Amino acid sequence: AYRLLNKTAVITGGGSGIGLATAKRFVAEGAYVFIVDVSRKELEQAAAEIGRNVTAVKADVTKLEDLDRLYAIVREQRGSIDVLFANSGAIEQKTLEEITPEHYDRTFDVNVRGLIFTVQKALPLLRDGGSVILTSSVAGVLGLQAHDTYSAAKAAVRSLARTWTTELKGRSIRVNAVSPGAIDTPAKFAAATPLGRVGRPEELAAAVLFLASDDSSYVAGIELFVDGGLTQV
Amino acid sequence: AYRLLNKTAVITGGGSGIGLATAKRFVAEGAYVFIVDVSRKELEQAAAEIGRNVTAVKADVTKLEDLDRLYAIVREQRGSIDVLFANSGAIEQKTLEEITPEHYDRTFDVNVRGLIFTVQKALPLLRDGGSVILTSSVAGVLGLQAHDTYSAAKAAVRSLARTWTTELKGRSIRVNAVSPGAIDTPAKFAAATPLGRVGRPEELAAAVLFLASDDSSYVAGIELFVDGGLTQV
Amino acid sequence: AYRLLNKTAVITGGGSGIGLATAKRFVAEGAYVFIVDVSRKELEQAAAEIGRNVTAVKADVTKLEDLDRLYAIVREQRGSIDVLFANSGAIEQKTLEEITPEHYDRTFDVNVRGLIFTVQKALPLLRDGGSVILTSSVAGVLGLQAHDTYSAAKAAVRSLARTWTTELKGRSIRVNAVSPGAIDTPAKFAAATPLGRVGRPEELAAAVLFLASDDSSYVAGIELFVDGGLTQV
Amino acid sequence: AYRLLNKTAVITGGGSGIGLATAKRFVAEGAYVFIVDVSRKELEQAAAEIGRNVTAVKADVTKLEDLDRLYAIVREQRGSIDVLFANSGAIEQKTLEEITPEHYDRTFDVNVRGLIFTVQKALPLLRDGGSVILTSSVAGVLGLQAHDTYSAAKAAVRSLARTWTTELKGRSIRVNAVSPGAIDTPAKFAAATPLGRVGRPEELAAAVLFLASDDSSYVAGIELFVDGGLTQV
Repeated sequence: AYRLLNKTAVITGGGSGIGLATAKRFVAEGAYVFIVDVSRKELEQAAAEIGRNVTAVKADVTKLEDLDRLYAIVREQRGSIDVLFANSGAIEQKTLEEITPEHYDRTFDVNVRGLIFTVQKALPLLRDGGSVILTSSVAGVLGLQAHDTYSAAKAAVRSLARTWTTELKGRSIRVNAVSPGAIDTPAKFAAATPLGRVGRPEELAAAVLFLASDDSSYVAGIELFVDGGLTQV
Repeated sequence: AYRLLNKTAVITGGGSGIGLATAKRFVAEGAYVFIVDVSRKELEQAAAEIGRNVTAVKADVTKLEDLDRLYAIVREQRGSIDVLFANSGAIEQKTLEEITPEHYDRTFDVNVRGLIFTVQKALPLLRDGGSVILTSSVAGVLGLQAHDTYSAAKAAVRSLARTWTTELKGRSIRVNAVSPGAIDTPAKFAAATPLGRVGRPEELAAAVLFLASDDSSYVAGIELFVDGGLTQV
Repeated sequence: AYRLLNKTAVITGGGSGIGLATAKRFVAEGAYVFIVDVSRKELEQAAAEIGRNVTAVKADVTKLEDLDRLYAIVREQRGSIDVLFANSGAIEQKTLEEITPEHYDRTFDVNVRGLIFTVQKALPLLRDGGSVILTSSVAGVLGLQAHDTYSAAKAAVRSLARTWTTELKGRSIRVNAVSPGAIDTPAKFAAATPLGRVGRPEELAAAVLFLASDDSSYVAGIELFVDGGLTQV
Repeated sequence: AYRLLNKTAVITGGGSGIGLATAKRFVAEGAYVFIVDVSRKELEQAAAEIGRNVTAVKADVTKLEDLDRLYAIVREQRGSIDVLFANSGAIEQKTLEEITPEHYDRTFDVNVRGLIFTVQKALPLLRDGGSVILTSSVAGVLGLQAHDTYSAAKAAVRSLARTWTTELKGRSIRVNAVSPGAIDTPAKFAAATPLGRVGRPEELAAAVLFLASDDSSYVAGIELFVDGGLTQV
């Protein structure tokens, strides 16, 4: 009944949207969860909503020193990590001719750099046999107007799942990417989507649970699309 | 606790290997299971192993009339299908120059023709919101010596999950393909596999469970690789 | 200037459309061409059009004996084959529920069976270092309404490039798939195509030329989409 | 006879390797080539090797002002660009745990940042109906030990081809990625490569030529693997 019973999870971008829904589903599956996000208020809100088996950590994942502090706290409170959901994502729309150094640095900092160090700094705490879920996107295999740097960064995220799969294999740590389509997070995607609707954060959390749990024990390096068929037809 | 509580599942190739493994896991999850295979004896053994909530049906899914009789039995005992796992596979190893018309016919009849019809005739029993999983293979994306027809036919399988995704969306039926790598069924594959081992049939069953269950509610038209990272790296 | 000077090419579906367009280009690049097709009239028109270095052979390539006759003619006139463009293809729209045994058989015969035996029976004639191009389709990676068997069969054709690449590597023979989008042969595809138009048969011929010629000597096993962007964005 | 007769090509990384191979082949095909790179010595040597119809321009394509300056020179000397080969590439091997912020910044600046601004700044000179080729890599779809950032950056590159295809379709500018496998540039990869050898730089230049020429006029948004079958089987 409790597919994650007594496992320790760390979830970044855990103050809202898909991170928050995964946190809630994880606690329901018997996990202890760390939610990590930038906004104090949102973390307090999110933790109260989760209500049990949860520590909230204020951290900007793009800042290395913030990650060291995160992982000291994790070390102190629970001692190790069974599941890491390295969830990050910020989309700013700009076409090629509109891109600035600035737009670029911010897109890649948040979507790639901070993901890379999130996972790097977590290695000393990851148990052998553990599971890492990277958030990529449908955008990482599409050519969408004005999504130049976002799509490119999320294709970078999916690649990291293959490299890490090779690198961490000696510790039996699985690394997989989840690639959400349109998720209803606080229409064109809905139009071309076979299931005919945006997905719910609940549905994305369920897909990450699979990747998190022993049910995906032979599943490694994959890109799991959770996009109601958007990219598959 | 029970992730297919009271759903009715149909599994073809249900008398052994991943079909049997899936049926045991499905019953564990509170589903009622129809196992379907060619051998009365194997089916009797299989049913005893599963032990409850199972009907065994002798059908050669490459024969249209056998599928008629299958679905009539399913219809009289349970009235509709929630999960159809259309699981077939016959592999015979011939290189291009060794291919006979009989080898071609048998390989495609069991892997493609029989699957098509299996799914066509399940249509009138399948519930709206139901889930259909097809058994593809990592061979469907690899260039493997002497696997000419089997690999070709398994790609045909993965393609059908796309077309069916588009054709059944009007009914909310999700169609997805599972692509197993090496599975231990009663070393070279294992050597190139990042998890470093063959998978257990129960690990394949678990991945089919995900597709079968509400956790995959926003997943449609995918190829789910269950191959320890073989095709991913 | 003459990219295929003194090369012997065999082209199936040679009497119209992409097959004829490829023959014409292959002739203008200095090749000696066999066009193979079922209709005498079309072949005579085609040979007249091509105008030089061409033998037209009336063969149904789904028939093993028509292939034996074809290749005895190839062997006696030109000896061995530098380039085989095993271009097959026919489509009939039927949804899953409309699928008949006749429909499936006819689709798989034309699109897969004949293609396997075409390439099988060319083996003793293929020069070492020669090039085999298969016609697949964008359909082999899409979920198109009512394209069930045509798409499934084209995916199979793409898979044969991979396996054949492994099997004939000893003889340095490259096998690659070409996947056309919409080609103009005497809107909806054109609507979703970035280039905003259907392809000319001449453009597909140019892509096949590339696989045919030395320019692609390091390219093997691939699926070259020629669809003005259809499957890529 | 001359496939780029009087076309203006801009090639970055043009002082060595596949850049230089491509410049040479392009001049053979009657183009006027600008070779762009960091080292004056290397540029001078490469310009003498090519021999005719070439300007060498010293530039760090990671610097916006060096690019403004490149395009001023191109604008003055030739007025417009028909073919842009945005070829960039630096690899340094580091495993995840070895990654420094500096290792990360260098890989992405060169392989991605530089690439974006290269094409962005080419836009006012690019003729309508022009052709843009981006160098990706087989690394972009593999999990190779210690290739974390390079493979990731190369997957970003492939994505950009998709996004640009959509952004630029209004001008009929085609954008495609070439993904080299192992290339002999001044055994492990040969081992898993169906062709059984490394690719020659001339062979990569031929493939880029295809993308640059009118033969690929209906080809957009693709990843063209030129890797002897490495990623295809």
